Amino acid sequence: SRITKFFQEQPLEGYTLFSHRSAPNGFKVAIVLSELGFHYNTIFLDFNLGEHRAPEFVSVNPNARVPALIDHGMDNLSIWESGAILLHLVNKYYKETGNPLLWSDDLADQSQINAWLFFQTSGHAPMIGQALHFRYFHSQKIASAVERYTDEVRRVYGVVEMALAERREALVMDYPVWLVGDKLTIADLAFVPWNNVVDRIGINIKIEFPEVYKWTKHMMRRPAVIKALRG
Amino acid sequence: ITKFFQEQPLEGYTLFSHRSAPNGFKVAIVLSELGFHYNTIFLDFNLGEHRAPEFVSVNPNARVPALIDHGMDNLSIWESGAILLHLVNKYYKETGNPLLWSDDLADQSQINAWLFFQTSGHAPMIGQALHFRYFHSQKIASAVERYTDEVRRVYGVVEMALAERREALVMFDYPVWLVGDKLTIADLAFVPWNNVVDRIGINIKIEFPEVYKWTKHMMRRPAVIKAL
Ligand SMILES: N[C@@H](CCC(=O)N[C@@H](CSCc1ccc([N+](=O)[O-])cc1)C(=O)NCC(=O)O)C(=O)O
Ligand SMILES: N[C@@H](CCC(=O)N[C@@H](CSCc1ccc([N+](=O)[O-])cc1)C(=O)NCC(=O)O)C(=O)O
Repeated sequence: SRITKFFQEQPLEGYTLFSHRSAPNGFKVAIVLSELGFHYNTIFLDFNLGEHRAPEFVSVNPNARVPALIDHGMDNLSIWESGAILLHLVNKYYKETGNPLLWSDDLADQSQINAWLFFQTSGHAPMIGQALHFRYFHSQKIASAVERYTDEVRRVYGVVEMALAERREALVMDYPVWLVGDKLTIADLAFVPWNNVVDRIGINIKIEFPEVYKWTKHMMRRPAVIKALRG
Repeated sequence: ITKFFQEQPLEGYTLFSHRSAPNGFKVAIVLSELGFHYNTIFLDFNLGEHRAPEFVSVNPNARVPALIDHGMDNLSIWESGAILLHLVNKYYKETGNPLLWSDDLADQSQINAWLFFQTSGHAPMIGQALHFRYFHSQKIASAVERYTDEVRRVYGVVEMALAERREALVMFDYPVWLVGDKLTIADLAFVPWNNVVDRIGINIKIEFPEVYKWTKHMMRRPAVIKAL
């Protein structure tokens, strides 16, 4: 019913973010939302109560997962999939102000930003999730599965590390380094919520990925980021 | 390979893929539908070409597909999702026609939603399902069930979306699409993977009728046939 009444009286403006206090993809969206100055409220869904199975929610997000965002100012447009939401945001912020904050107005740069973005949503997140699953939630213990995904997650972090190290190397010919166009974009941010959980599968970023550590730290010091991870 | 790079083309595209990568063919399909002239370089994992230095420069993730937009000073683009967004975007900027795309930000977010859904929730699960059924060191039914079920849940979502679309259309043999009653990279991104799920015991024809029709319409497209 909680979800019901809300869809009975939705704000004519602003944004509503459906998330979960455990969903990194949710906090990922909160961060961007916060960095762009977008005012919004969060509705943490109780999966225990099966609220994510509520008809009103499946309408918003047919995949019945989080995050899902509602752009009220746009006739209550519903955007699901964190990657889709990030793009909708940087695009909307750009057409409105003329400044491609956390984005780019150059086609080539966007292709670069998207690459890291899809890589994060397609190869980073799913893997951390499969690792966590066998390590902690499977119906039985399967060391080989845990090792498969743990390795993979290490492999993907190696690509990011190597990339960051490469960017640093280039500028030499603890200064902050970024994935695309020497500027903070949604590319860098997408990884932040996750970097904070991989410890749970035995990965020690600070130690095994020095570049990723500095990187995450620079981002962890931004007001908007802190605000999001607290809300 | 090494040669190719020092003797790279001035215009067009070069698609690095693999005979078994649905991801790669997804790009070829879009490349074709958009009329972009391109050549494909199939990497044999045997010789470990995808591990080679020059390729990693194109794709740090050392995976296929990767794409070189020669007209843009050999711009390197990796991750099938990003490559698709790059193509529709470039096509639109050049002709002022959102083919397989859209000029409405609302429609774009929906297309992007289905696109991310396909690349982050469809392909990864199919791939895991394949691994545990055919290539894992040990045979484990629980792992296989985990992924086959999830893939079946994903299709259900799509099947439902399409069914709701057919529902509306009827107010009756016509094609139905995910977004804007028009074919887009959102519909196309599932095509190659659709033709692969049978390898994990899923019969689309019987289990997902609307997905069967939908797939059929795309499979009958000439641009699609060629690419494949
Ligand atoms: N591709 C979608 C994936 C969304 C997704 O995986 N959502 C998960 C939460 S993030 C996965 C996750 C949850 C918790 C942790 N953790 O460390 O505690 C890590 C990852 C969910 O809704 N789960 C509810 C359910 O199905 O029951 C996107 O990026 O938006
Ligand atoms: N998120 C990336 C994922 C790319 C990816 O997974 N690439 C795979 C090939 S498609 C994976 C695949 C192969 C075969 C089937 N099949 O059904 O036969 C399905 C999927 C690769 O390069 N693999 C190198 C390797 O083998 O190490 C993207 O969307 O582009």
